[PDB]
Amino acid sequence: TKEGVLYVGSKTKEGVVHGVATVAEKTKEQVTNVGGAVVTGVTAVAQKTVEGAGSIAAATGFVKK
Amino acid sequence: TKEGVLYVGSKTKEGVVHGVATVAEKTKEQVTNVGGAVVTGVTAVAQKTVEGAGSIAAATGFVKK
Amino acid sequence: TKEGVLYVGSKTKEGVVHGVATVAEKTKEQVTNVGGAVVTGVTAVAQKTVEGAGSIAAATGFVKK
Amino acid sequence: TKEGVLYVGSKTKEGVVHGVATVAEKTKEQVTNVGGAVVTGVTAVAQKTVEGAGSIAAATGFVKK
Amino acid sequence: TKEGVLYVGSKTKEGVVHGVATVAEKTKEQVTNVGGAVVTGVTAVAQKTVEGAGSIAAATGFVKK
Amino acid sequence: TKEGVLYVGSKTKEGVVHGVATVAEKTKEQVTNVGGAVVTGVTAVAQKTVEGAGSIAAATGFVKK
Amino acid sequence: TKEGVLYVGSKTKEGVVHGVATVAEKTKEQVTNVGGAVVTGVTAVAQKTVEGAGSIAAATGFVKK
Amino acid sequence: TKEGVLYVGSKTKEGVVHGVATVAEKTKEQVTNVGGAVVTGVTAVAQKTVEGAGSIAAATGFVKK
Amino acid sequence: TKEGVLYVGSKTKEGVVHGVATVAEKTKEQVTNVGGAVVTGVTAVAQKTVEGAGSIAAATGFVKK
Amino acid sequence: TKEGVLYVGSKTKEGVVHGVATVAEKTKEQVTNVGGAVVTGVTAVAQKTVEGAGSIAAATGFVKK
Repeated sequence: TKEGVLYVGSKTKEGVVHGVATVAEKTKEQVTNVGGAVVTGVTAVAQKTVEGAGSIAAATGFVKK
Repeated sequence: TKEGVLYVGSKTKEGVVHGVATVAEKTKEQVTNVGGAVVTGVTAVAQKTVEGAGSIAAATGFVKK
Repeated sequence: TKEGVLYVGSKTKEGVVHGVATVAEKTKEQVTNVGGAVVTGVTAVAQKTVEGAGSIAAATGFVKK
Repeated sequence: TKEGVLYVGSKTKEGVVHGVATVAEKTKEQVTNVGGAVVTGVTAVAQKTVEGAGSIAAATGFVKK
Repeated sequence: TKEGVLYVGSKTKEGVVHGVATVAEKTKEQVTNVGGAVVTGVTAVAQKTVEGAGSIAAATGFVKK
Repeated sequence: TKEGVLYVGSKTKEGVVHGVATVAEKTKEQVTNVGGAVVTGVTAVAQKTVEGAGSIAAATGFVKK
Repeated sequence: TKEGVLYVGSKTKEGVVHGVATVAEKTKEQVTNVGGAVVTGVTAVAQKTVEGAGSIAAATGFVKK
Repeated sequence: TKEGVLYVGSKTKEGVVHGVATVAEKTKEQVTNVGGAVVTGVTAVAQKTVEGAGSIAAATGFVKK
Repeated sequence: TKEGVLYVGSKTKEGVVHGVATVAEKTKEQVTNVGGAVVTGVTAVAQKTVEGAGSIAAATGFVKK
Repeated sequence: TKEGVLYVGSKTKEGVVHGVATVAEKTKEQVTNVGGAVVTGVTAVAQKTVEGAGSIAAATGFVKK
């Protein structure tokens, strides 16, 4: 009934990858928030599947009071 | 009934990738918020599928009071 | 009934990619908010599918009081 | 019934890409808000499909009181 | 009924990858929060499947009061 | 017989100074040539004295054949 | 007979100084040549004295054939 | 007969100094040449004195053939 | 007959100093050449005195053939 | 007959100093050449005196053929 194919094929000679960098000097509040996965690579694949009537996905930095 | 194909093919000699960079000096509140995945690569693929009548996806930086 | 193909083919000799950069000096509130995925690459593909009668997608920076 | 094809083919010798940059000095409130995905690449593809009678998509910077 | 294939093939000569880096000097509160997995490799794949009517996924930096 | 006074007094709260910057992309011949000193500062003073009947000072970018 | 005074007095709260920067991509010949001293500081002073009948000072980028 | 005084007095709360930076990617010939001293400091002083009838000072980047 | 005074007095709370940085990727010939001293410090002083009729000071990057 | 005084006085709470850094990846010929002393310190002083009719000082990166 439901079918799916994902095909990734890659060739490279040289690859340099810098993923997620968070840097702070003298700061008070700094937030990095990722609701999914973090994937970093010469070849990078992220696949997510959710099956269900009432799926809730929520992602927020910060809540005060 | 439902079919789907995704095919990614790539070749490169040189690749340099800088993904997500968040930098702050002397700041009070700084927020980086990603509701999906973060994917960074010489070849990068991100796939998300949601099946359901009442899917909620919510992403907000910050809430005060 | 429903069929779909996405085909991406790429070749490059040299690639330099800078994805998402957020920088702040002496600031009070700075927000970067992405409701989907963030994908950055020499080849980059982001695919999202939602199936359901009442799908809500909401993305806002910040809410006060 | 519903069929769809997306085909992307690209060749380049040199590519330099700067994606999304948000910079602030001495500012109070600065917001960058993206309701979809952010995709930045030598080849970049973003595809989104929503199937359902009451799909809501909402994107606003900030709400006060 | 439901079938799915993910195929990733890669060849490279040289790869250098820097994954997630969080750096802070003299800062008060700094948060790095990932709701999914963190996967970093010359070839990197992250796959997550959720089956069930009421799946809740929540990811937030910090909550005060 | 010969007397001389130089007096420099300075007060500032904030200072940012970028001195001498030379940048080149894909260029063949680029020259930056300074016959005196290079002095760059929040307070910067350069004093030169030459005493003698036949003083020669010469400054030229480049000579070919 | 000959008397000389140089007096430098300075007070600052914050100072950031970038002195001499030379940058080149894919260039063939780039030259930075300073005949005096290079002095870069929050307070910077450069003083040179030459006493003598035949003082020669010469500064040139490059000479070919 | 000949008298000379140099007096430097400084107070600062914060100082950040970047002196001499030379950067090159894929370049053939790049030269940084300083005939005097290089001095870089929160307080920086460079003093040079030459006494003599035939003082020669010469500073050139490069000579070919 | 000849008298000379150099007086340097300094006070600071915080100081960060980056002196001489030379960086190269894939370059063929890169030269950094300093004819004087290199002095880098929160307080930095360089003094040179030469006494003599025929003082020669010569500083050049490179000579070919 | 000839008198000379150098007085340096310094007080600091915090100091961080990076002196001379030379970095190279995949480069062929890279040269760092200092004709004087290299002095790096929270307080740094370099003094050189030469007395004599025929003083020669020569500083060059490299000579070919």
